[PDB]
Amino acid sequence: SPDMKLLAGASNWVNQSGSVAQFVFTPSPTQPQTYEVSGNYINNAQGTGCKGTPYPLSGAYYSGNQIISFSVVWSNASANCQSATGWTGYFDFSGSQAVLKTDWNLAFYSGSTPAIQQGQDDFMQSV
Amino acid sequence: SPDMKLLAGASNWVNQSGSVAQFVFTPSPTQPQTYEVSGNYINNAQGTGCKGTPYPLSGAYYSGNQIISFSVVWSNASANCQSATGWTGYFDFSGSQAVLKTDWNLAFYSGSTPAIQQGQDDFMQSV
Amino acid sequence: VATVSESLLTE
Amino acid sequence: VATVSESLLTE
Repeated sequence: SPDMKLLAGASNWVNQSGSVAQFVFTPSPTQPQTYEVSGNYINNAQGTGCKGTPYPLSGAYYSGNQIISFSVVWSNASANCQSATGWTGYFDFSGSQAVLKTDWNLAFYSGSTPAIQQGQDDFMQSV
Repeated sequence: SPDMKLLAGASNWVNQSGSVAQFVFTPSPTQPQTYEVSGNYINNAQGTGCKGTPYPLSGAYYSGNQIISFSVVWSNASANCQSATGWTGYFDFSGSQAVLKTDWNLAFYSGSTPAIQQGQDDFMQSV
Repeated sequence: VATVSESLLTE
Repeated sequence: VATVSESLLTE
């Protein structure tokens, strides 16, 4: 119900750093109420690499309670930051406008040492 | 280099609870050294729902330093647990055998309250 | 006829 | 000719 618009066409969602996730949803052929997530992510966070160009995203979405999980590998023709982020969370449709609330993990290397850093991103729709 | 075998065909990876991730990798058409991850996940953890049947997984993999991020929505024809998990981490090829080390987030509802729970899974290959 | 659980962790 | 950074957080 509350995701009727979300599931039609592409939409742009902007987080606190100004980065933009563009999502498209396609129904799963076998998983009830589930969708494949496609689209692109543009990182606009100052003080990072891989800024200002689209990176494909992919994941999965559950319509029954509007939960999502999606990932980006930070490699494209413009810039390679040799790392990957996974976001998992939920669309909160309870307020005056929708907010996508996520926790993320960033896997990366610092020298020869692997690391996984956690954080949180909240996105609001740009319409 | 160390993922030469991983990138050929399907492989099965088993975590500490006995759950099995089966991964297949397909090269990205645009992202250098990047692969789309497909396959299925079987949850065998006692004390959970959605056990013993395959759930599709999807994500992305970066070959330069063997980093991965993938997700599952816990809905299929057999069982629906109304939630989703995102794993992010890295294949550690430095030891005597490979270990996939991940952090995960599980988004779910408890009554009307959304939640995101964190944890960690280490997987070893079943060959 | 999928079996429904409240969440993955609550059967 | 992609620009390479050590990680996303280290330009």
